[PDB]
Amino acid sequence: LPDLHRELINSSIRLRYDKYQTREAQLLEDTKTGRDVAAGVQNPKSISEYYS
Amino acid sequence: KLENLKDKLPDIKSIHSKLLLRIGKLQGLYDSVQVINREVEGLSEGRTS
Repeated sequence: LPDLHRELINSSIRLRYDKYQTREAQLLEDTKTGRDVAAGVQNPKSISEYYS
Repeated sequence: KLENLKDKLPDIKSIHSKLLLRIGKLQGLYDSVQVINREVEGLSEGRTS
């Protein structure tokens, strides 16, 4: 028994640590607005012609 | 889809020009009436024929 006992605790601690880390990562990802992704477009000329 | 818009500029352009032509004709039509009405006034005010 005790070998499994002091393995379950390690697994659970690690699980919660990853849960925290992934919450952090998701919240960091969600702040990137559209303009940031769209700043890299190649040719603005055709776009401006289109919209005008 | 935002990258490649040079290939979709023509069609819209066409419609635009087409619309313009239509307006022109309609405008012309109104101008036409604005002459004939005037001529009819000519017949009413006395005799000028």
